[PDB]
Amino acid sequence: LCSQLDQLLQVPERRKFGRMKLLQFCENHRPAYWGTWNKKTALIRARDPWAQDTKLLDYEVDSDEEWEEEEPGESLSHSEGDDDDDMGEDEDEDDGFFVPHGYLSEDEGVTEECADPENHKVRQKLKAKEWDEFLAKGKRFRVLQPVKIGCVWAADRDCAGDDLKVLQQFAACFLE
Amino acid sequence: ARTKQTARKSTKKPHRYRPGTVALREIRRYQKSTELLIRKLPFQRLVREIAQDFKTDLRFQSSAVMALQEACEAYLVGLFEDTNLCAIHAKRVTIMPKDIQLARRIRGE
Amino acid sequence: AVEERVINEEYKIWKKNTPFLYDLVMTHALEWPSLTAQWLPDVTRPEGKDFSIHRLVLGTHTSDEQNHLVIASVQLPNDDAQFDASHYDSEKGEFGGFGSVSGKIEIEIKINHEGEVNRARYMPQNPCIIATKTPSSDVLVFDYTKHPSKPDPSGECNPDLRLRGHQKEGYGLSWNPNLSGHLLSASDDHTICLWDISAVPKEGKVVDAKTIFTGHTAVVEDVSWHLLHESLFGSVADDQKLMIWDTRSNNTSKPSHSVDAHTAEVNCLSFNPYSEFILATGSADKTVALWDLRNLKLKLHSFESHKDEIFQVQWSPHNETILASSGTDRRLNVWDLSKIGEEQSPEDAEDGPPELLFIHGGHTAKISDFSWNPNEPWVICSVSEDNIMQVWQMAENIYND
Amino acid sequence: VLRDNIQGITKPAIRRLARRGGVKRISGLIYEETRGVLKVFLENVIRDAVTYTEHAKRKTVTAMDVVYALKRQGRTLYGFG
Amino acid sequence: MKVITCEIAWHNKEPVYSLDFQHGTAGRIHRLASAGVDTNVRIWKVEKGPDGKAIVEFLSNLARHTKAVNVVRFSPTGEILASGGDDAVILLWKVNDAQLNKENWTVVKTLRGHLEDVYDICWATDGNLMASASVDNTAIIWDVSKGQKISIFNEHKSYVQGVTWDPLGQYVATLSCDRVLRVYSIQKKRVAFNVSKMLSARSYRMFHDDSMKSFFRRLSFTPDGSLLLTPAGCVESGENVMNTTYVFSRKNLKRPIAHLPCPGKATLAVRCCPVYFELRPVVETGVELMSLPYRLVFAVASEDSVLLYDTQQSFPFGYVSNIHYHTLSDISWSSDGAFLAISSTDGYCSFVTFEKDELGIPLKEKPVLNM
Repeated sequence: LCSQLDQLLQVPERRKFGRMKLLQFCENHRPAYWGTWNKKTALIRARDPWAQDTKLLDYEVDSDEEWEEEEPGESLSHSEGDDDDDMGEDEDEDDGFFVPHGYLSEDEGVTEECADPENHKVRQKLKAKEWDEFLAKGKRFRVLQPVKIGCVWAADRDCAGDDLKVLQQFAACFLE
Repeated sequence: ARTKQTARKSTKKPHRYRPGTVALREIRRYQKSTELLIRKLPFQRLVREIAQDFKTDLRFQSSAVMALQEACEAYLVGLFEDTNLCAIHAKRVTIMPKDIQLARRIRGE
Repeated sequence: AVEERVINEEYKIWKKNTPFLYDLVMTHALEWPSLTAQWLPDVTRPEGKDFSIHRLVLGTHTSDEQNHLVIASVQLPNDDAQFDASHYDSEKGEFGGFGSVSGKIEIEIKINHEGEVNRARYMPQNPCIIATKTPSSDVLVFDYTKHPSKPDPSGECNPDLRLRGHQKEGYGLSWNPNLSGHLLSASDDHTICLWDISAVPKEGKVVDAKTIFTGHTAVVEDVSWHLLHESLFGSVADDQKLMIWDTRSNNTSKPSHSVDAHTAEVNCLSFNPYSEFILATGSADKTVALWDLRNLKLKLHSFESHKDEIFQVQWSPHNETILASSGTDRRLNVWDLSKIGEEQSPEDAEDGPPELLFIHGGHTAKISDFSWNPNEPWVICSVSEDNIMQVWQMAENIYND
Repeated sequence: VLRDNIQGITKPAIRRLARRGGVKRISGLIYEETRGVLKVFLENVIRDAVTYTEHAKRKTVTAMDVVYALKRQGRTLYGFG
Repeated sequence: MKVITCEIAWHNKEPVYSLDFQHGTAGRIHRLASAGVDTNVRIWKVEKGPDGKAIVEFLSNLARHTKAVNVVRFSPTGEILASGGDDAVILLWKVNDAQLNKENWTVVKTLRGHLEDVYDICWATDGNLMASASVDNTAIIWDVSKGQKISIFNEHKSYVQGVTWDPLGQYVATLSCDRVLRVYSIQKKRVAFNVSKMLSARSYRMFHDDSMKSFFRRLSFTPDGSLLLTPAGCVESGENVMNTTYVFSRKNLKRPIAHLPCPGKATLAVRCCPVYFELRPVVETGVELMSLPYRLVFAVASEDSVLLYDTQQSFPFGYVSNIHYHTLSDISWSSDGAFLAISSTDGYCSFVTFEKDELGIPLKEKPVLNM
């Protein structure tokens, strides 16, 4: 390489329409356009982009008729509003909109045939589940792969022991 | 070298899909966005007040309230691109309240 | 007046005819014109999204305002989103739809810069470090990770490093893809400055002139490292001279090889990202000459399609045999090596030689700078002098047939 | 005192909803209409949920009532069933 | 056994809730109906493809529903179909002898009596008596022949998500969402059995409360009728409770014979294949749930998973999971049993194709049931 270099140196089908086409102009009041184009004219070529397109389209402005804005649009496009935010302080002592307070209100208003230690255990388990959900909220999107277990039977002994122990984990528990 | 120049200051409505050939797999729409983008407390106070308006001696859950939330903005976005398609068909880009009402009737609310 | 009107009408015609000739057009108008513009190797593809994100390093040309080095993040729709049947227009008979959801261009970080950024380039291995050229003799290095995102309220810039060896401004800067910290600089001082920043201390700010070349007798227009060679680079200057230097050579004044370029001054040079024996140089004589590194005496091919001086020439990380150049014609011309020596009808030849494949004349002003997207193929951003920045991509059938 | 929260809906929140749906131009007075549509749909939802919970013979409403109201009016809830 | 996720447009992405096969015809071809909130009842034709894949095609649509439908079940004859929506009305349909409907299906009867959203419907052992479940906390009885209300059971305190008819014709089993189970006589028309709590000997409720994120609590009698199956069970082995389903025999409807714990997700629907099979050769142990001269196989719908059990085995022989993104909605058995139609709440369905004899030999003569 270097040594030799030095030595020498010294609706219709989408597939029938083609690829999706997009165009956006900052200057247009016209909204950005995206659509598939299939019109075939030999007059509009890369060699002569500006050639007339007879019987194809009018060389007339459509952005102005598309959007003659002339309105208080607040210029939502950029540079304003995204960064603005406001904080506040609240009261949550009268009607508690919370897991512990909600559970307490539910248990006080509605009483069932459940032991108080059982109610405490259930509340703790529900709070733990909510906390685990909040922690797993950071997982966000997780692509999930399908799982399928075939017809494995006790008669067969050459089947995969992994699936065997997996289904053993799903045992049927009888009661006396 | 090169001559330079001074810069100038710079200033049909139900789109139901046919029973076949529809294998759309939008996964984002499955999972909750976890992006409230609403101030929780004006929402909460408003809900509390209208609830008192309807009935009294009642309690809520934060889960129920947040559920109310995503229901809100989900309906918002639904109506919202409905209004977008209307205004595009309405040959206009600035959104009018009549557009909201027309989309609302497109659903049939 | 007349020129402005004819350019406006030409642009209107191009605007009307672009649906048939382009697949991706993304135009924005800048606050200020940029002399520099380039991609980032990093791409952002968030899960659950129908779009991709890309990043851009540009500067500003302000006559009496604090010039800011700008990173711009740009939203690009996904390839998966490139095939979707949303709706159908009975009028146009296509799966069109104006809609409102589109990719957008966003400025992320602005860094104060002393004067206009003559040229901005970054580490080929570390987008954190970027080198900028100043109208002053100084050469400044900025790092977004090592600087607040918003530009400092103080007007004075805060360079992380300043490099010494040049006596005034210039328009040539390059980095070594194979060697870390190796900078090649060009200036009106008729000197070519080589600098190494890999050995700069953590708290160091001033970098000396590691190597100064003075073989050129005219204004060294541009300097660039070789894409594959670890010690070879070329230089182009106003003396219509194509000079080759070896850093291993013990003489910084005696060039490794001296071959004239054209009858007019040359502006830049470019090598293949894949090949290592062919380089492209643009000249003021409306010609771009190909040179085989096997023999520099005879030009491999001198393409001719412009009507004026050609400024910037760049090769393709996607396609080895694809080249385009832009100059004061405001026209960007895409050139293929597979059509070299191919017979064509005169109806396809009035415009020029069949060497050309495409022309981009969407520029109100002279095309300031362009860069080819290493991740997305055929994807190019170009900037005109009228703070006009578009991101564009031609029709797919013009190269894929 | 507790009757003047109709404007509690913030301009940043409404513009952010506008941004998610994809617009670039917004009306200036549309904001109160948005708040009113919000309010009516909120009310329909919550009253129907009350109908369930009362028919649930329950005091504190659950998000399950929210779900049933959602389907009764005719929309889908994802991840909560 | 192969599992096919159905990517096709079922109800243009609206979730499915109920589905049923055609019991009348034993042919390989099958007619399938589905329930969704589009207020649209869509008939689909399914059969095994040349590759054995369960490929489906649309047949006809019903759009009279002003409101969403929840439960859809054919007659045992299958000639007449029961349709139930939120609009608090149930219509009966029969095929009649249009661009997208190959056949027209017409309302035959107009039955009301639940003035609320409807959750469940049940056919009699003959298709002439009707059972239905709704929001209204009410158990109704209808005569298909005359199409008028005959019985109302108001004993429930919460919602009722599952009703079933004794194939023998002597019992009607109903559950409340209040973790309360009731069995009703036919001649007596009263609460024959009522079980909510069980002593171990600490006593606790066996079924899940309203706190569950499940919408349906479907269950079915065994086609033999000697075994009763109840999903959404709670087993408190220790300080915690765990999901399970209970199995009941005609000997005692108070104490179930046993239960099937289901770690993780919660059961919501229980269905039994209407075909019988020979006793599979196995060691003579207590593994089998019930000792019967002929075996039967059934499917159970959990929150996400479906599990397959037979008469001889306690552990599930067929296990499927992680197929539908949302929670499950309904499960249906083909008349031949070769097609097991899986419907969830995501918006799609899925199929598991069964090869002939893969589940044993169907009985040459179907054993009679003592009425």
